[PDB]
Amino acid sequence: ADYQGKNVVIIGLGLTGLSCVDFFLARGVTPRVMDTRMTPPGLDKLPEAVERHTGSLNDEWLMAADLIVASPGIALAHPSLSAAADAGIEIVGDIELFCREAQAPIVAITGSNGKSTVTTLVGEMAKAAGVNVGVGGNIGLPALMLLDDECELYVLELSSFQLETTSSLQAVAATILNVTEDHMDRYPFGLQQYRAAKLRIYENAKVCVVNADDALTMPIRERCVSFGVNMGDYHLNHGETWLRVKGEKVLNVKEMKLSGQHNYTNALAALALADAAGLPRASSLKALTTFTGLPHRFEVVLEHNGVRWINDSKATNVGSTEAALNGLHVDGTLHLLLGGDGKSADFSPLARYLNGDNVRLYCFGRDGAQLAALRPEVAEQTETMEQAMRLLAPRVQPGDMVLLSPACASLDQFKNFEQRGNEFARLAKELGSH
Ligand SMILES: N#Cc1ccc(COc2ccc3cc(S(=O)(=O)N[C@H](CCC(=O)O)C(=O)O)ccc3c2)c(F)c1
Repeated sequence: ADYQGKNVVIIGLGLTGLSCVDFFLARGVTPRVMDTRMTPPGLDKLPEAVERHTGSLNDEWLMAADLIVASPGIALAHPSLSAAADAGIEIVGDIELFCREAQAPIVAITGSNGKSTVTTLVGEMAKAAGVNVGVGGNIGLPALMLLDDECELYVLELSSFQLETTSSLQAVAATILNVTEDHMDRYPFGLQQYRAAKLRIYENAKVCVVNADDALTMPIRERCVSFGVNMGDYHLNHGETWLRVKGEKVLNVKEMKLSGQHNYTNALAALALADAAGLPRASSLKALTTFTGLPHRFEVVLEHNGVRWINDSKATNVGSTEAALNGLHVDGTLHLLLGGDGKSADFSPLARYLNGDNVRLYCFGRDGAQLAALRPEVAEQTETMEQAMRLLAPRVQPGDMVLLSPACASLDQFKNFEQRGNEFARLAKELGSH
């Protein structure tokens, strides 16, 4: 692609928007930037020569554009964007721009749960092979900050929103890890529309990797490689669990630092991707044994006085909290923090994990009331996570677990789930010691 001379408008600042701004400038193009927020993140970092419009979308700017670059945070269904599309104005996102420039194979990963873990795992596999890899996308660095002629492989986490605006990805290996209800605030045609967005990832992919246990990850119409628990090209053989490929044992999971069936299927998906990308097995399997987990993803931030305080702030949907609760061992009482922006999710599937005598709920943020409703008898509701932590802290006994696994976005009260996890860890440290 060639952008010289074009009228380019970027919709949405934050970090993604900023990376787009730099992309265009380096290429001799001064874009304009708009954001529906009066004061968006990154504004103070915007180059002074860049024209900006905040507090709404500017239709004069949109309808004048040769190219619109939409942040994943704005819906293509927004009436102004819909209008520009109707006019035949080209709309892309940061990932589209990256793909048109990228000169190394791309491993592309999406899914409702596990995508950041799998993305990071594949990155560590490439690093163990001595491959110069750039890892990011919807996790870590925005994709455009990774772009480098010296890069030998790219491993990108791609959200459903990023995928909606991308058409030029031809991944060496692509996966949808799973599809569970999420982002319903952005998909008014429901779960299948959300699935359709993720299914785009397989288009022109050299190898597709599907979850044998989730039919929604499969292309609607060679086959795909698959992973799964009891079935799959990559599967588990099971007081001991092994990773297997076509019936052959490849790793006893006692060698991994991650635990739980969820993380073992993540290991399988990552190995399938690594394999398809042509990475050596030895180094891929080595990476599985060294990887410690991501911050905010079922992270023990404090284990003190017989109490484990776990930061699972990255659980921003129901399937993610289910993953934390399913098979969870707690010696005494589970003090479970739920809340924030539920994105119109149905929280009911959580109820079956919440029976019996040793569960307490502390529900906060926008949808705290809806979460308390799961089992009002063991539930407290507060406005903030800090209030819930101060409420629960005195009730904590040796043997208890305090788990932030909110099943919601943090965006009603926090900058992002990382700020939420960091605040929880701060409070855990204060409240979990005498
Ligand atoms: N123009 C314009 C914009 C752009 C962005 C925003 C607000 O930013 C948002 C909203 C929602 C949203 C959702 C996502 S996401 O769906 O990919 N990830 C969130 C992460 C939530 C969290 O960090 O807690 C999720 O999974 O719910 C990423 C960025 C996001 C940015 C505007 F107002 C106006």
